[PDB]
Amino acid sequence: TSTYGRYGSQTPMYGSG
Amino acid sequence: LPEELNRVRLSRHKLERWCHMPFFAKTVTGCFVRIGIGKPVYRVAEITGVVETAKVYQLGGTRTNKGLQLRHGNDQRVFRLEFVSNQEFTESEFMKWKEAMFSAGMQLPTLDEINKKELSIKEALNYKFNDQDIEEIVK
Amino acid sequence: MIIPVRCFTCGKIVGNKWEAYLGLLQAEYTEGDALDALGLKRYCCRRMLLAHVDLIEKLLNYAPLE
Amino acid sequence: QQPMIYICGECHTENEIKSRDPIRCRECGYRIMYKKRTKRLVVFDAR
Ligand SMILES: [Zn+2]
Ligand SMILES: [Zn+2]
Repeated sequence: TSTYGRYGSQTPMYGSG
Repeated sequence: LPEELNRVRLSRHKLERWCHMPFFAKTVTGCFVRIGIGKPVYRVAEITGVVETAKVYQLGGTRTNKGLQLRHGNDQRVFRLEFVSNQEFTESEFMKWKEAMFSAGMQLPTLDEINKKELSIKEALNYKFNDQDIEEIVK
Repeated sequence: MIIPVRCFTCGKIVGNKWEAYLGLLQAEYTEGDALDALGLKRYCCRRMLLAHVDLIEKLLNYAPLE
Repeated sequence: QQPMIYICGECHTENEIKSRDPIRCRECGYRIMYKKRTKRLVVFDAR
């Protein structure tokens, strides 16, 4: 239980906002 | 090598555990994160200081309004804790960061520094919270 | 606590009749005319639905979360 | 590498308690808290 990403959870961008 | 650089690469699932652990400006300062710019391009920025935003945003279940003083060689600005990538340091981004550091005049941190920095994380993880950190954490 | 599945004596399925029977009583049926509109003839099967007291509605008030 | 996870009373949030810890919730502050179901094999006879 250290980094269970399996990618990821849709990392939001900085230039998207 | 971008592989040794990933040991001190801070992923997204590790910040959530230390949103309220103190000594924060002493463990994370010296590691490298994979922050997002945006389209799938990324740059290796430098965790410089611990700043706070007046924007409180939720990261999954947890929420955190703090910032990160990141900087890619010379382009420095504020950052939030949601745009970081769980992706490891690739080759093109590792060489891009190498060129941003050779282009800025910043010395590349010696590998022994990374080796002495990566263990700070594992000691901070197995840290017994016997002092009054639970209380400030709930506050 | 929750309506038994079968009549203890007979064997007949009375588990599907508690909502229908509370709905008929809400409509206007008298309680003896609701019990045979559902199709319960023996008085063994009819006491399952008259005597039943529904506690699970009170036990559901103690939410674990939310 | 299993940290003995508890469920709070009033919060219903899983906490990690290792030994030599105060039993308190990681949020809201709660001194009562319960344990999670087992992972072993529960098999009943519908009987
Ligand atoms: Zn019967
Ligand atoms: Zn507590």
